[PDB]
Amino acid sequence: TLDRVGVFAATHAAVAASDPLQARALVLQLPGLNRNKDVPGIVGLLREFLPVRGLPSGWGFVEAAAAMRDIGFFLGSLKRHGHEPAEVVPGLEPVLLDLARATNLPPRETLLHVTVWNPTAADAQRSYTGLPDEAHLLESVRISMAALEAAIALTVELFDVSLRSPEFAQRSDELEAYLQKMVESIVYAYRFISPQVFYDELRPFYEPIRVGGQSYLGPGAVEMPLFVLEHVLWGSQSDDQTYREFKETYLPYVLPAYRAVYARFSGEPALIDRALDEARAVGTRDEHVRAGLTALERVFKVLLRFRAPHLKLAERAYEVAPSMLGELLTLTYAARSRVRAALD
Ligand code: HEM
Ligand SMILES: N[C@H](Cc1c[nH]c2ccccc12)C(=O)O
Repeated sequence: TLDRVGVFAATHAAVAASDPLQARALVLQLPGLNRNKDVPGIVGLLREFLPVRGLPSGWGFVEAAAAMRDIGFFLGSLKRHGHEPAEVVPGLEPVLLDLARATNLPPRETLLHVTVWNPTAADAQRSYTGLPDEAHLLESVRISMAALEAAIALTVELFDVSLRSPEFAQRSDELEAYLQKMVESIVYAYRFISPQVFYDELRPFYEPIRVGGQSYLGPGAVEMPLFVLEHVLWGSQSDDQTYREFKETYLPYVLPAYRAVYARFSGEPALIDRALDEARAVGTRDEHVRAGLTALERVFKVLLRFRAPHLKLAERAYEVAPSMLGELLTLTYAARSRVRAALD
């Protein structure tokens, strides 16, 4: 039904199938060492597969990203136990910088590496903790990542579609359907992840580390390129400084193609701004304008159906939540209100 997902899932699978360092059996031993708080052991295990003579010349994006995944779980782990990985693992930093170069991504593991680029099988899936709650956490992202990527494409396409065209309503309805996957992710996360286990056992693995003289944030669904989609959709011309800073903070962590989309739309009115302007010019007596606006409103509804429950999810875990969440929620409500005002 959501036919556009396939190509994105296939691209994810290529990295997930790659094991260029033959590290699968080794990384699977990491959870045990974490449980034992065995820092020398963790370093020792990493040094069993960490390249010491640079990267094999034949590697492309896929191998480099897969290598970063496998090294990456050791990064979050060492930091969890209170150590900067670059400080305790000799020769690690040059490898991380080389892998960053090869992938055009930060010099550590990101959400992509630990979720959609991470194989799904029990005898292959990499994990910090080996806990079922972590497996559920990763599953929650896998539910919606490909759909979100498809949704970014649909949003960019919709940008150039006239509100006067029947296509506007059709594409918006299609966009809504892909975004529904985000809602499904939160339902799954709320049902299957223990807040206590998340806060006490998982959260400590996602702390920032220092590489190349700056700090890089750990993996999180906050790195999902939803903020890029919404930049195009409603946020590009926002004067909200904190919101602007949020986007600029996470921009480095998303795929190069999405950083390019972000740049393309920064100096432009957002989709909503163009659509509402077109509606005032043409009038809502045009049925395609009415239907377009109504369909657009449903896109905002689904975004709110992700964002509101997510805030509850976050609050429950953190009661064992960051102000930015509430602030973004308020901005989203205001965006929807603009669409609703245009229909009155
Ligand atoms: C128990 C599970 C979860 C917890 C505790 C949690 C917590 C948080 C927190 C505290 C933030 C604010 C930024 C930060 O401090 O990192 C955030 C942001 C965010 N999270 Fe989650 N999260 C969870 C699950 C998820 C899931 C399953 C998804 C989607 C698959 C998701 C998507 C996002 C997105 C897109 C943001 C950026 C803000 C926004 O768009 O509203 N989170 N999360
Ligand atoms: N920081 C929150 C919660 C979180 C931390 N690590 C992961 C991994 C996968 C999904 C969510 C999270 C966030 O970014 O959503």
